Amino acid sequence: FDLNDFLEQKVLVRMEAIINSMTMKERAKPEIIKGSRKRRIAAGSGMQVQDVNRLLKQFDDMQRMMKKM
RNA sequence: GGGGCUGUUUACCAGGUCAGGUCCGAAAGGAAGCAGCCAAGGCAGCUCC
Repeated sequence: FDLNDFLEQKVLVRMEAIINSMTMKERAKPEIIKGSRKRRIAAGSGMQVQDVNRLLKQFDDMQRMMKKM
């Protein structure tokens, strides 16, 4: 379960935008997304870093709930 | 080394375009710009000077 999937699933538009600012690698293997990338991603989807963090936080919880069935 | 070809590779770090998103504006409209793609660079093979 990667960011490509979590994407399938008005505030959800802002979520898309954030994922649409990543690279194929960043989605497939999110854990490689540290400071520098976050910055690029935020500024890229007209967002702020915390919004990216929030998202990533969400995907995590979301993935977590997956690694439990 | 330079030209051409082909394969591969490259988040952001003054190329271009820029979906999505953002910014400014009452609006009409402007602005910056990630991914992508194009280009460009890297690692190589062929080839020409």
